[PDB]
Amino acid sequence: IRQTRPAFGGNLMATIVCPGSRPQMSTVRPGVMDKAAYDPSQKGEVIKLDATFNEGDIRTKVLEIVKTTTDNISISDADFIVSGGMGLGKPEGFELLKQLADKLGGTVATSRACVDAGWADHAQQVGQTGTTVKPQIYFACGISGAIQHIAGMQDSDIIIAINKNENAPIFEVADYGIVGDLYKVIPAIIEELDKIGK
Amino acid sequence: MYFSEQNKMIRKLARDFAEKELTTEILDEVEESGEFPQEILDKMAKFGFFGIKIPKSLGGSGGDHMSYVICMEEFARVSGVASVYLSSPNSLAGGPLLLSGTEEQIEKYLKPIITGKKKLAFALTEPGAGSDAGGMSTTAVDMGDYYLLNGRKTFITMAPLCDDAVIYAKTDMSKGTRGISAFIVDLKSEGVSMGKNEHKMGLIGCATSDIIMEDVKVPKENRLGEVNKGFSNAMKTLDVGRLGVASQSIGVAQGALDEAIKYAKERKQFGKRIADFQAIAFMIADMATKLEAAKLLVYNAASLMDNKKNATKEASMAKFYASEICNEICAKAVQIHGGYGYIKEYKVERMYRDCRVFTIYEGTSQVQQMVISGMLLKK
Ligand SMILES: Cc1cc2nc3c(=O)[nH]c(=O)nc-3n(C[C@H](O)[C@H](O)[C@H](O)COP(=O)(O)OP(=O)(O)OC[C@H]3O[C@@H](n4cnc5c(N)ncnc54)[C@H](O)[C@@H]3O)c2cc1C
Ligand SMILES: Cc1cc2nc3c(=O)[nH]c(=O)nc-3n(C[C@H](O)[C@H](O)[C@H](O)COP(=O)(O)OP(=O)(O)OC[C@H]3O[C@@H](n4cnc5c(N)ncnc54)[C@H](O)[C@@H]3O)c2cc1C
Repeated sequence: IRQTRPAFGGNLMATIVCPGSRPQMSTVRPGVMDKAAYDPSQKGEVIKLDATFNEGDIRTKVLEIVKTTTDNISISDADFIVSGGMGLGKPEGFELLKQLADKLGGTVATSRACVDAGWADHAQQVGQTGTTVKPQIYFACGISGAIQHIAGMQDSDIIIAINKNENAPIFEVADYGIVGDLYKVIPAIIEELDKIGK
Repeated sequence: MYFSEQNKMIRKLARDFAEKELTTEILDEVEESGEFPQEILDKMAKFGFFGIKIPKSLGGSGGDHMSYVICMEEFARVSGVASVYLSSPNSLAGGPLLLSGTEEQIEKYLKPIITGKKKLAFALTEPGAGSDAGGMSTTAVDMGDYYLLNGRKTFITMAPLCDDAVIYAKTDMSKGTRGISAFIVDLKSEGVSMGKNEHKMGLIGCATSDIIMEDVKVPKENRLGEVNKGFSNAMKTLDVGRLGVASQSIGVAQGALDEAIKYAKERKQFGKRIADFQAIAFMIADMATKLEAAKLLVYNAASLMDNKKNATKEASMAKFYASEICNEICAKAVQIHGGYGYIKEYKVERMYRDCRVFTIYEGTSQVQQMVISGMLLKK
């Protein structure tokens, strides 16, 4: 089996193989493959094993299991970011992006235009005066694109832009670009999101 | 140079005035509360300082360029922010009106600001476009009965206090420097919005923010001169403005020097007075000769403007050299005051902070060198 994986924080791929080892085993990442065909209801050969437990042959014993809802999450710690600028018009736009960020599991960031307008707090701002982010995804929604912003997210692994005017600089580092009003584009993005199963 | 006897009189006026109305008590309150007292602006326009170079033919004052520099210098000596409130209607606001504006536009726009009823901001700089003003991104679209604009301007002096603002937008996006028109926009209109006041290091008393334009419609009757001339309009205003900036450079210089030799006469160390130590006295000399040398630089530029020959290089040298050696002077004056010159009560520290922007705005010293060398090597 030719096992491939990313190592070195994702900077050096390596195909590690086990020649003198039987069996061959590998933890495989969630999301890389996809689903197979379901309900041919082929057969089954349900085989038995023994489950022959002992008189303290399991030293790990569980007291409680907890399921938390982690809602506090720093723009610096996040893995997915939905940032919004003056292309919202109203302070209530962040709800939309909050909807977007929730299907992904990340926070909402802001540009200076909104902070100096009163739509958000400085803790959220990104750029040279703001705070630098290196997420796995960044959403550039209604931001002109001043270097004062582009400076603090240049190394985002992939940048997706949503602007009305095509002559916005942000499309210089946009890996994927979409021209339009975000209030129409944003909800449609969430639609096809759940439709495949996240 | 040699001053015409009326200009010497004007020098006397601006001296006694700036000295009498800009007291220590006031200027401290201006630094603490970044608000210049409207009563003083009115007081200035009432004696015409708001209209120095605009002539009586249009209801101005009938002075020469040298009179604008004189008032700029003698004011700036006493307070920097006063100068900012002074140059705007004389040069930066009353400039483009004076060049590419019809008589009606001048009737409805210029006389208010000469009399101090209205305030006009000269708005050119964008976040992406600084030195390279030609790389603007603000757009201007022709709809027939009005123009439609969408863009953003940073570092706009006095803007939250201004009633109308001259805004440069790109009409023909392909022509670049050849395709820029200039429009007058009433800031109270639709779409127009202001950014936060910027917290600057010095020159505190005059607000400075962004002008944000979101689908703001502007009537055709408020365009500056012919279409796509606007850039040359803004340049040719920028030359006299740069004369302004060098003028205040030379002003705050004279002030900080005057505090320098005053403190150096009065303070005694090791038994001698400060000024009797050779290092100091020579230092005073050095500052003085440079200051004069270059006072002569700038006086000359303005005299050229007054006799109508192109002053585009000479002014650029004046702004460059004047602002740089102004900073050197301001610092050295701190150093003469010694420790005490680091506390805000000693005027020299306010100067030192004010005089720092002088090398950046109105075209950086680098832009100045680009202009000058580019003017000398063409063959
Ligand atoms: C000292 C200083 C420091 C600064 N530091 C920073 C910093 O760290 N970070 C920062 O970001 N800025 C900073 N700025 C400000 C920066 O230069 C810009 O002013 C700021 O980026 C403008 O906001 P914006 O980026 O959202 O673009 P804006 O121009 O404010 O947004 C307008 C854009 O959105 C589009 N749009 C409008 N409506 C819609 C809509 N309905 N749908 C979609 N698109 C739409 C417009 O076409 C345009 O492209 C600083 C400024 C100064 C003076
Ligand atoms: C933030 C701050 C913290 C300080 N903390 C302390 C502290 O903890 N302890 C302390 O003791 N002090 C402290 N000081 C004071 C500082 O150490 C003194 O100011 C310094 O030693 C010089 O004194 P002066 O400023 O009075 O200089 P002055 O002698 O009053 O000023 C004379 C000026 O002329 C020059 N000069 C002086 N003598 C001669 C000479 N013979 N020939 C030629 N030129 C001359 C000097 O360069 C100076 O510019 C502090 C000052 C500041 C601003």
